Amino acid sequence: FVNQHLCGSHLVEALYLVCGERGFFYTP
Amino acid sequence: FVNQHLCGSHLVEALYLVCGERGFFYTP
Amino acid sequence: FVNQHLCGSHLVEALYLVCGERGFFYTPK
Amino acid sequence: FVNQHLCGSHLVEALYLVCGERGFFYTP
Amino acid sequence: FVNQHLCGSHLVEALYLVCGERGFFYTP
Amino acid sequence: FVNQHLCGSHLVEALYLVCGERGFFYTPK
Amino acid sequence: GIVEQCCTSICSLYQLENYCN
Amino acid sequence: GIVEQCCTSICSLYQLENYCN
Amino acid sequence: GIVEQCCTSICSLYQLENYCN
Amino acid sequence: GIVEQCCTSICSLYQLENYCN
Amino acid sequence: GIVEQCCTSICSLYQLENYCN
Amino acid sequence: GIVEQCCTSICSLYQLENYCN
Ligand SMILES: Oc1cccc(O)c1
Ligand SMILES: Oc1cccc(O)c1
Ligand SMILES: Oc1cccc(O)c1
Ligand SMILES: Oc1cccc(O)c1
Ligand SMILES: Oc1cccc(O)c1
Ligand SMILES: Oc1cccc(O)c1
Ligand SMILES: Oc1cccc(O)c1
Ligand SMILES: Oc1cccc(O)c1
Ligand SMILES: [Cl-]
Ligand SMILES: [Cl-]
Ligand SMILES: [Cl-]
Ligand SMILES: [Cl-]
Ligand SMILES: [Cl-]
Ligand SMILES: [Zn+2]
Ligand SMILES: [Zn+2]
Repeated sequence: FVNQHLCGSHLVEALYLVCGERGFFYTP
Repeated sequence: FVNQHLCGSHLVEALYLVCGERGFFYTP
Repeated sequence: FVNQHLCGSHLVEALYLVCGERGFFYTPK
Repeated sequence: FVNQHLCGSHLVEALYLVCGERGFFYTP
Repeated sequence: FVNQHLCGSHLVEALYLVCGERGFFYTP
Repeated sequence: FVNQHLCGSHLVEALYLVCGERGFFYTPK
Repeated sequence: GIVEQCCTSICSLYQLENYCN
Repeated sequence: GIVEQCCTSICSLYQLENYCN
Repeated sequence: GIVEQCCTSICSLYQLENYCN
Repeated sequence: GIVEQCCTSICSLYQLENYCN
Repeated sequence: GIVEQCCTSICSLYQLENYCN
Repeated sequence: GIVEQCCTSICSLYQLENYCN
C-alpha cells in the first residue's frame, strides 16, 4: 500500500492552504 | 487573485510528484 | 470556461480542512 | 485515523460533483 | 494552455469517479 | 478501507501530469 | 454516517447522491 | 475533444460517462 | 454566498470559517 | 518530521502551521 | 495492471509513463 | 518566481524540477 505517498499528497495541499503567501518547505 | 491561488494549488501538487523524496520549497 | 466550477472544487476542499469535525454546508446555486 | 481524514477529502469532492447545483451538507 | 491544464486536472478526477471499474481513456 | 479507490484517484492525477499532451488510458483490474 | 458507510466500502455515485441537499 | 467540450462549459456526469471505457 | 465572496478575491481561512457548521 | 508527526495521527491546520515558512 | 502494480508499492514516473498514449 | 514562470504558460514537470530541494 502507498499510504505515506497518499498522506504526503494531502499534507502538501493542507500546507499550501494554511501557509498562504508564507510558503513552505516540504522535506519528507 | 483567485486564479493565482488555484494555479499554486496545482503547482504544489506537481512539485510533490516530480520532486519525490527530495521535497521542494514553495514560495508564492 | 468552467472557472466557477473549478473554484467550487477548491472551496469545498478548503472548507473540509478548515472546518474539521464541525463540517460545513455548501449551499445550492 | 489519517485514513478516515483522507477518505473524507475524497468524499467531499465526490459529493461536490454528484450534487452539482443542489449542494450538500458535510456533517462527519 | 494553463486554463485547460487546470481544467484537465479536474476532468480526470471526475472521469475517475464517474467511470469506476470501467476506467477511461483521456486525450487532450 | 477503500484503499484502492483512493489510490486510483491519485494514480490518475499522476498519469495526467506525467503524460501531458499524450493523454493516457486508465484500465483498472 | 457517510464516513462509516463510504470509507469502509466504495459508495456508488447513486449512493452518494442520497447525501445531496 | 473533451477539453473543448467540458472546459468551455460544465459537463454533467452524464456527459462525462461518455468517455468511460 | 461563498462563490460570490471567494471566487475573484481570495478568502482567508478566517473568512472560510464563516461557512463551517 | 511532518510525515512521522501527521501521517500517523491527524494534524489540525493549526498544527500544520508549524511547518510553514 | 496499474492498480496491482502501483497501489502495492509506489510506481516511479517512468513506470507510470507506460500508461500514456 | 514559480508563479511568474508557470501560471501564465504551462511548465513541464522537468521545468518544475528546478524548485525541488
Ligand atoms: O493567500 C492569501 C490569503 C488571503 C488573501 C490573500 O490576498 C492571499
Ligand atoms: O501531488 C501529486 C500528484 C499526483 C499524484 C499524487 O498522489 C500526488
Ligand atoms: O466510497 C467512496 C469514498 C471516497 C470517495 C468516493 O467517491 C467514494
Ligand atoms: O466540465 C467539467 C470540467 C471539469 C470537471 C468537471 O466535473 C466538469
Ligand atoms: O477564495 C478561495 C477560493 C478557493 C480556495 C480557497 O482556499 C480560497
Ligand atoms: O495529518 C494530516 C495528513 C494529511 C492531510 C492533513 O490535512 C492532515
Ligand atoms: O504508485 C503510485 C500511486 C499513486 C500515485 C503515484 O504517483 C504513484
Ligand atoms: O504550469 C503549471 C501550473 C500548474 C500545474 C502544473 O503542473 C503546471
Ligand atoms: Cl508510499
Ligand atoms: Cl463553471
Ligand atoms: Cl483549478
Ligand atoms: Cl477500494
Ligand atoms: Cl488518499
Ligand atoms: Zn484546480
Ligand atoms: Zn487522497
